[PDB]
Amino acid sequence: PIDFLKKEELKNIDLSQMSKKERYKIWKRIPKCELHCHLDLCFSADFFVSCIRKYNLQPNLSDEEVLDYYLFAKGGKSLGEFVEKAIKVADIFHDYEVIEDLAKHAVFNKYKEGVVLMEFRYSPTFVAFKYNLDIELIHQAIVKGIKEVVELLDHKIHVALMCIGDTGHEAANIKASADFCLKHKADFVGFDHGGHEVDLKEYKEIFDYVRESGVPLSVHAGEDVTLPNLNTLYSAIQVLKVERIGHGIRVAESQELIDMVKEKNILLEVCPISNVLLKNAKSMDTHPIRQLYDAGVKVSVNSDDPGMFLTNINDDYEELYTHLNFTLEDFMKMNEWALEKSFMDSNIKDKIKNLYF
Ligand SMILES: CSC[C@H]1O[C@@H](n2cnc3c2N=CNC[C@H]3O)[C@H](O)[C@@H]1O
Ligand SMILES: [Zn+2]
Repeated sequence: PIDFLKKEELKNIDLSQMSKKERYKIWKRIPKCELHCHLDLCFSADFFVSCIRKYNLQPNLSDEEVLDYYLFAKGGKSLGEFVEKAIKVADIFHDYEVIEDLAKHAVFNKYKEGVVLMEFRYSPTFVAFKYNLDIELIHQAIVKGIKEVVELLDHKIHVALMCIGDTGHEAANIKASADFCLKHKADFVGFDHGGHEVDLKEYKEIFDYVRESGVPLSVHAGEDVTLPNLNTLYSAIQVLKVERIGHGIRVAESQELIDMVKEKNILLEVCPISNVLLKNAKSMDTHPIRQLYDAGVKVSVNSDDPGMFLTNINDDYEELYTHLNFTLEDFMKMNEWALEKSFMDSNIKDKIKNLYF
């Protein structure tokens, strides 16, 4: 099915001749390596509404109202308002069946979008808390859902998992999450922190234990523009010794951090639309990915939470092309960096490079 663009062919495409719908056929055929996407918040509008109606969760609400009430598609005030609506959305984590269904839906849609390498991340405590589910059984449902789809797809998309410890919901427990990550070392390729952006320095020992056991780190940092300084970024880099940074857009505010990230070969996982919708960037026109890219910082393109925003990865490419003048060449380059920085087994990484790059 998917006829992926090859580096050789990029000179033959003239995007300026195409309508938006048309450019979408081009974005889909970019062989995409996506590093930053929350599985637990990865769904289409049709899937989300089906889940609400399945459990008769909002019988007083029309479809439009459900989406408005639960999601962030029209954006909101801050990372802070985001966390509060994420909590409502956990209304869908009703049982292990819907969770396995979600994993299947999410993998299948990434495949249809032209994603070839997909690292999903999820927070066990976030999925479990609402209906007090068992995290072992949650993780089994997700694993089984993923394996079913990839095998059905004759492994045309390669998928791995990262574990998230988080801050912001009632059952949040970073240590529990790290222990769980290590117990399932076999399934998890990385460990992350999300939710409220805190300075993770105070969890140094937990992150050192994870990292030293052989599980690399990529934490959310340098996202929230309401924080008074860049302490969280310094801690991620110097204390947690991360290999990648979720967002990292505030690196753009500091010449010293730009130098440090280049010097340390750290990649920033940029989620452009997420940044605009949470007001961490004024507009796509002024998004720091442009400045970061031009300064020599390694960056990749990510969707973050397709369910909360009601977008998919190809929306992010469209925005980058349209508002910030990125080229097909840039996109192939960012995707190869992302493959290079991926936490997946290197044999798998070799195949993908052979196949697409
Ligand atoms: C404490 S609830 C917020 C939850 O939603 C997750 N999250 C989803 N999208 C993002 C999240 N966390 C932090 N920054 C905003 C965005 O990247 C986070 O991992 C956490 O699991
Ligand atoms: Zn994220």
